[PDB]
Order: sequence, then structure tokens, then C-alpha cells
Amino acid sequence: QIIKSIAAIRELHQMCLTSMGPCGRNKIIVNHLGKIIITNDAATMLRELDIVHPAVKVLVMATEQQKIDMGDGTNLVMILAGELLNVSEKLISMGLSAVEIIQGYNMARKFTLKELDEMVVGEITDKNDKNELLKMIKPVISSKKYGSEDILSELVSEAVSHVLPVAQQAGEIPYFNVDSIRVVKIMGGSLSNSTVIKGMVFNREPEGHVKSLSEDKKHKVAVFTCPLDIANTETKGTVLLHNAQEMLDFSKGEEKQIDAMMKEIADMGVECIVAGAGVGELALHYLNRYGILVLKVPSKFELRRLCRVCGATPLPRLGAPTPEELGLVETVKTMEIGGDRVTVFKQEQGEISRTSTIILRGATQNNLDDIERAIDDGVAAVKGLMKPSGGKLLPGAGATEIELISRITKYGERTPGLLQLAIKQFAVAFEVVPRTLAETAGLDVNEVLPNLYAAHNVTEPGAVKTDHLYKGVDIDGESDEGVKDIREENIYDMLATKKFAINVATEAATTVLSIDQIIMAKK
Amino acid sequence: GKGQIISNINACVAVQEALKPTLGPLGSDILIVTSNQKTTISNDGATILKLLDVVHPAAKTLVDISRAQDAEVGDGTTSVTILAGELMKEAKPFLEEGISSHLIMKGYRKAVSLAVEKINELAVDITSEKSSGRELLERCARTAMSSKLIHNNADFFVKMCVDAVLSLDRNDLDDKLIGIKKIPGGAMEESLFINGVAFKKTFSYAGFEQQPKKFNNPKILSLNVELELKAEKDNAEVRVEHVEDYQAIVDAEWQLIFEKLRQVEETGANIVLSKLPIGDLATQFFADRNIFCAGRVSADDMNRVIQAVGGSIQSTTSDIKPEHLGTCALFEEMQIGSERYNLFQGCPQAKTCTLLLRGGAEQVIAEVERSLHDAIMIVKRALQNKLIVAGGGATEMEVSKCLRDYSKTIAGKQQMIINAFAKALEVIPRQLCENAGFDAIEILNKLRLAHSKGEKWYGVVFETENIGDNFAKFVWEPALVKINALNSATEATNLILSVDETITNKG
Amino acid sequence: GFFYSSADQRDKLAASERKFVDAKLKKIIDLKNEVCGMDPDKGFVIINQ
Repeated sequence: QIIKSIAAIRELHQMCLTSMGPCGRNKIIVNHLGKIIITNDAATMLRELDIVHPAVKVLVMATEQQKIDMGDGTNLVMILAGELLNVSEKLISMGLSAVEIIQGYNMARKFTLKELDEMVVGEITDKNDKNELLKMIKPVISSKKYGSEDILSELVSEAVSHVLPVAQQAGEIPYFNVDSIRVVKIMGGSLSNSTVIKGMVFNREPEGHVKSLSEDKKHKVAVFTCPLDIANTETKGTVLLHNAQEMLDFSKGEEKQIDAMMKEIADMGVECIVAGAGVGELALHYLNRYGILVLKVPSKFELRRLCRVCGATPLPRLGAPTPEELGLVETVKTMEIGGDRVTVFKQEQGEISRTSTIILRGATQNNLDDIERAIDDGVAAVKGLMKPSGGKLLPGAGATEIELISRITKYGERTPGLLQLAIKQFAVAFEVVPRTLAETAGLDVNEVLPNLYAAHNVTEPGAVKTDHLYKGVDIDGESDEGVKDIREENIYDMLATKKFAINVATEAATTVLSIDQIIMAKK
Repeated sequence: GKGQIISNINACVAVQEALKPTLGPLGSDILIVTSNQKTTISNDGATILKLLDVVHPAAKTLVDISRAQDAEVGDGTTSVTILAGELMKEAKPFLEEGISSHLIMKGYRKAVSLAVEKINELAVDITSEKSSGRELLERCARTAMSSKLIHNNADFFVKMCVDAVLSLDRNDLDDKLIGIKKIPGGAMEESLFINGVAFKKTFSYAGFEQQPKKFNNPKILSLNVELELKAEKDNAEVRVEHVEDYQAIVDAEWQLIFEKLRQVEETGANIVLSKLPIGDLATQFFADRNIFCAGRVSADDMNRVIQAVGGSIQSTTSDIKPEHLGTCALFEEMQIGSERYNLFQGCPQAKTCTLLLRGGAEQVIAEVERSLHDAIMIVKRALQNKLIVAGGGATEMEVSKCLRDYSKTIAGKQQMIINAFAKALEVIPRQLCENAGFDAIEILNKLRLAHSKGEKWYGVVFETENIGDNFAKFVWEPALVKINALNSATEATNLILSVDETITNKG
Repeated sequence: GFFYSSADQRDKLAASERKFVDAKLKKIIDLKNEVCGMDPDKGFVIINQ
């Protein structure tokens, strides 16, 4: 049954072989609601598909473990754990029990995780510079959207640097909230006209008669949760109709009261009123004559992030314009994005903001929708840089994979006993990573494999190789011959992603080998 | 698996095979039966493909590029779908030999980079050189009308086509601003151009034959509510406890209607437009006051009246403000079309017009209606876009030529891919000859002879079968078509070939 | 019921009911400074359900 369970996983394994890498294939997902979507990330595909088979549930639950704590490695945990079961087939047919196979991977896992600390090349200084963020974000954009890697590099790195404050050697105060970076898309135009602005972006239209405010800095903003209406009594206070004589007093009564309430509020100096609920017809006409911008925000989630930016606080009541709770904004205007004029929120060189929004433009919404998921995964890659050894990095694109194979085979001969068979098969399972990039790129697999081992195996006067550790697995697409160095384009995967993906894929692979029988009964 | 990619290619061929005869003005048309049972016949590939609603996922990709082709450009929706699927048809034997589809998809964008730089070299900017304002619109109008039954009557049709685009702003032009109403009966050469909007003469009620046909400066008013007393369908139930109150309520309902009637009388609006039918009480009262009223006005027809005289519709007859009224230059109801039709003429503020056509059958006029739309799209893109290239296969044959020589200078697998890309471009001129009935074997071979002699302007003559130059045939196309087609076809081809598995969830 | 003529008067009516809670709140903050108020390594936690 273990062999039969691998065959079912092998069908799922081949699905991820065409996923990882910039040359991979995308799969169309047709939802039961009549919506056709397509995405590169395999973790989204597992959510729309119903998982049943128990050996498949192990890799799916391990995939959700990769979604938290990081945004990269969704295809890494699936391909690595899937190959460990394929190389274990030779041990099962040989007659070796699956118990010692699991024990062999546990000994090789501790030797692998310990070597990753000594294989580090550079370390991120956490300078939060625009050029420093281009090294981490550029390889993350790759393998998802092709051709936008160089275009989206300057857009994502500039928006993240605005959220990240200026600090050094301080790990006590947490930062980098997930919702602080919002990605919106507008149909039409292209990515060349996209810029990076500090503030929230609203897609609602300026229903008020004031399209844009003045150029004076520090405009007060009043966030009102209670809708605009005549002041009522907290106890009962239900308006009832009796005779036609009282009908004239209802319209004339609310006309003077609403005009008097907005009067004193507008006289406090606040030029912007944010109403989280519906706005009345009579109350809208009064604020338009006083030069007050009316902005409705029905979403309660957008009002929470605004408190940390402008400084305003939502008031559950109406008619109490407290100046201590008012915020400040330099410029509030209405710009036309993609043909539609929407009121935006921004500031210049003041009142530092922890929340930013990226404005994107594109002709085709299909590929543009995947850009939002690619940037959201790129934002989560910034989380990989933390105080507990977050700045450590390793060369990617198959450079570390093949180089680690030669170091594992050295530990195999040094460890006596039956563990030698498990150590050798553990290093061979890493050959799926270079073959994945070589097969999806159209290059000959038999040509690339010997050229890799020839670069990683050299004769030097010493036990530590010096000159070139940077030889990777290159996607050529060129005419004749030659490759590129990892340090040239700075395309690599961080250590926090690789160390976490291998540790989870190792336990997930040994978990499938533990269950040799399934039993289903009525609950 | 590899069989799923091949199966997705053959699924796009069935959709492409239907759109092949629709390429060209003389090509065949697709007959689609909608679920609503309404039958529509048109040669425009946009509306056609939108009615398929194919469940297959790769067929939806051709729909997305068709909407962008109709939005940003508006012309060439048929050719962009054929070219997007042709690259997958020629790449079918390439996948059987073991060549990965990635290098095939990457090789397409390599030729596009050389094609974009080629369009700029073939783009010639000319406006006032060897031409004028009237001669530019007159010579280009007879080209789209060629090979049609209107070619003999095209002398009167070009004069109306030039004045159609001159009645609108030259910076912003829209083909929807010119309306076309099919009028059965009458000669086809007796049609005229109208600046305003016309009605359908739906009035079945007595009182006709009495009306002046010429107004000086009438006032136009739009009313959103109907005014009637006793209709021809419903009735009124009046039940009271008094005998003398029976006639009182009947007279009371007459006074409530007469209220809103005399309010318009004090305003003095000679034209009354309402989306709801008007009873016989208002039509009889307005006869002595020389006030015209039109009931059951279409929604799309009344919306164009707002942009015509600059007025607006009001709910009641009480609070109507003076700026809602409007006045035209002349109002004339003629016998054109063997029926009396009323229409507006001489509106200086009108942002829309209507072009009336006549003919023995409505289906024959529909063929002329779609033929006039092709001449409007040429003028629409000739104003904003100053780059004009030779169409009708001229530029298409030039792109394939130069790419064949670039393959010999590029070593590697890209030699056979670019050569196959240029070979796949031959489907556009082929199908144009196969639709009209020309021989694809002789013409395509005879065209490649002089095409290599250094002259890049050689096109395909659509009138008499022969090789020739489209510059003398006055066949022109904007440079935006060639740029948007190559970008939409490459993106659609690379998207379908990149799908190795079709996942469909049911529930 | 709470009847307020102006917006500033409503805050006095809302604080009137809270004054009953604030009366018990002042005894809580004063108990911390009464016993070992200035002594180091002293704090107070509210476990109120």
C-alpha cells in the first residue's frame, strides 16, 4: 500500500514539477461557481480542490504550514517531499523496512540543518535601502510572472521601504503588519505608468461637491462612525407619525438641526469628514457649501489602518468634534486612474505612515490579477528578514542543492552502519531541483547535468573550495554556450525559506511511510 | 500529460475553423441561435464570438483578446483570433518530436521584438501631402463599398458619408453616435442624412392627416409620466355611497389629468416626448393648441435627444425649469420610405446623428448597415492615429518575408521557430483568397515573386483577382491594428500552450 | 433616560453612570501606591472577568 500511495502522490508530484521555475507551466482552475481562474502558486490550487486520500492530506496540511511564517516554498515542500518517497521505492523493493528509512532521514536532517549555517555567504544588514531591497525581492518575483521581474522590482522595493521605519539594533518593538501593504489593480494602461505613493487608495467616487482640497498642509480629518442625521435620544426616541400637521415640523425641524450640527463641526477647522455609514441627502448639501470634503468608507477594515496613518479616531456618536482626536493630512485630491476619477490619500515628507498602497495598471485583468498574488507573496518574503538570523542567505537556482549533495556523501562514509544506504539516497533526491529547471526550460537534461557536477567538483590545494562557490543552474535561452553567475543577477533564496521548507518536507515525507494501512468507519 | 496539451490545441481549432470564413468583408457569416431564440447575422467577429460561450477554458482566452481588440481598436477582431490559434496549429508536429513547448513559446516573442521595430519602419505619416480634406474621405469611402450591390449607387452614398464625420468633433469620434434605422421599401439611392433622431410612426390612433409639416422654432419637452383618462386596455372602478358623486369622481379624474395638461400649455412646448403611451384625451386637447406629442418613445432614442438640444427630462409638469426645454432649427415630416416619419434637423449642439437607409428588404439594408461601419472605423482611426500602413495583406506579407532572412542569421533552435512563425503568417492572405473564391495556390505563389524585388507595398486586389498595390486601390489600415494584433495573438498563444492540465470543479 | 440639551451636557450624563464605576476604580489604583508604591519590582494586573 505504501508503493500504491506513492503512485497517487506521483500524479500530484508531476503537477508541481511544471510549477516551480520561471519556465514552468500554469494550470487553469475552473471553480464550481462558474469562474475560470489561473495561477502559478500551487497552494491556491490545493484550496479549491477537495483533498481526500490520506497520503495527499499530509502534503496539503504541510503546504498550509508553508503559507504561515513565510510566503515562499510552496513548490519547494511539495517537490522535495515528493521525491523523498520516490527514491525510497528502491529501499522498499530491496526489503528494507520503512522504520529504519525514517530513522535514516532523521540523522541526515540534523546534518543538513547544521551545514546550512556554515554555507551562508552574505548577510542582510537590514539597512532598508532601496537598492538593498532589490536583491531580496527580484528572485521572489521570478518563477511567478515572467517579464515583470525588472519592472516590479522598483515598485515593490519602494513601497516596502516606506512602511519600514528607521531603526537599528532594536528588536523589541514589532513592525511589518501584513495588511499594511495593499495591492489594487485597474484595467487599462500598462506597468510603466505605475508609481509608488505613501497612503491608502480608495476606489469610491467623490460624491461631494468638493473634488479636491487646497494645497495647505495638515488638513484635519474627522472619522465619524455614526451616520449623519438629527441627534436622537439613546433611550427609545422612535419617530412616529400622527397627523399631517406634524409632517411639516419633521422636515423643517430636521432642516435647522442638521444645519446647526454641521455648522459647529465645520467651524472647528476640520476640512474632511469621514462617515463610515450612509450619508443623508440634507446633510450632504450643508457640508458642500462650507468646503468640506465628504468621504464615505463603508468598510470597517479601512478605518483601522487609517488610525495609524492620519491619526484620526472613529467616534461612535455624532456632534462631538474633539480636536484632540483629529488627524492631519497635507494633500487630499481626486486623480483619474484608468479612466475613473477617485479620491486618493497621500502625504509628502511628514507624518510617517505605516500603511502604503501600490497602484497597478494593465490591459488584461487575467495576468494582472496574478501580479497581485505575486506581490503579496513578495511582501511576505520581507518577513523572512528578522532578528533571529533572518538576514542569512544562500545561493539559489540549484547552486546550494548540488553543492549540498557533495557534502552529504562525505558524511555517509564517515557514519558506519546501515545508515549509509539512507544517506546516499537522501543526496540523490536533491537532483529533482536542477532537472525541474532544465526540463521546463527546453534545454537538454543530459547536457546540463554533467556540466553542473564538473563546476561543483574541482581540485584545489586545500579542503575548502575558494574561488567559485557561486555556480548555479542557469536558464540559458541563448544561442550557443555559456552560463551566468548567481552573484551577477543576485537571484537567490533566503536561508529562512530553505531551512523551513526542508525541515517540513522531511517530516512530511517520513509521515507517509509511517502509515501502511488505512481504516475507514462510520463516525 | 502531453496528450492534454495537444487536446487543448485541437479544441481551439474548432473555434478557429468557424472564424476563418468570417475573415474579410466578402467572407461568409456565422449563424448563431441564442438561448433567447433571437437570430442575429453579422460579419463582425466580436459579437459573433461573444455568443458562443464555450465552456472550454482555452476558448475563453480568445474571448478576452477579442474584447481588447474591440475596445482599444475596434477592427480586426476576426484576424486576431485566427492568428492567435494558427501558431498552435503549426506547433502540433513540433511537440511530437520531443521539442519542449517553452522554447516554442519563447521563440514567438523573439520574432515579435523584430516585428515591432518593423511596423515603425513601415508606418508612414501623411496628412495634407498629395491630398486634402474632402479628397481623403471621398477616395477612401469608395474602397469599402467596392464589390457590393451599392457600388453603382455609391456616388450618392459617399457624399452622405463625408458629411457624417464632419458633423462630429474630429478629435473624438464614435461610431455609435451615428444611428441607422432600417426602412423597408423604396429605392436605395433616395436615402438622406439626418442630423437629429427619427421615430418609427407607431401611432394607430385616429386624428391623423391633420398636422403642419414645417415648424419654425418649436420647444422640445420630455415628460417621464403618462397622461391619460380612459385608455383602450384598462378601466376605472368608481364605487361611492352617493348617486350624485358618480359623475363627480369621473369629472374629478378629468380635472387631475387636465391639471398637468394646462401646465405644459402655460409653458408652450410644441414637442412632447414620453416613454409611456398617451391617451386620447391629451392628443385631442393638444390638437386645437397646435401641440405635438409622441408616446412610447424608446429609451435609447430619448437619451440621444438629451445630447441633441441640451435639455433634460423632468418627472412632473410643475417644477420643470426653463433650461430643460430645447429648440431645433427645422422640423419636417416627409414621405421618404413610403411612410410619414418625423425627425429633428439642424441641432447645433447635437452630439449624435442618424443615417437612414432604404431598400426592398430589411436584410439587404443590414448588409449595407454593416458595410458602412467598416468605412467609419477607418476614418475613426485615421484622425487620432497619424500612422497609416498598407493593409489587405500588404503589411502581412512583408512581416513574413523579413523574418525568413533573420532565421539564417540566428543560430540554434530559433531558426526553425521563426521560420515557422513567418510561415504561419501566410494564413491571413490565404483565407482572404479562399473566402472570395480566388485560387490560393497561384496567387500566393505569384505574389511572392515581385514581393522579393524590393517593393514592400504590394497588396492583394479585392476587385479583380491579380497581384497589385493596395496604395492605388486605396486600401488603408492604421498602425494600431498591426501592433495590437501581434501582442494579443502572442499572449493568447503563450497562455494556452502553457496549460498542461485542465481542472474543472463541479458543484 | 438621558436627556441632553447640548453635546457637552451628554458627556456629563455618561460620566455620571461611570462615576459609580469610577468610584470603585479610584480605590483600585490607590491600593497599589498604598502598599509598596515606591518599592521596586511591584505591579498590578487586572484579572476582572
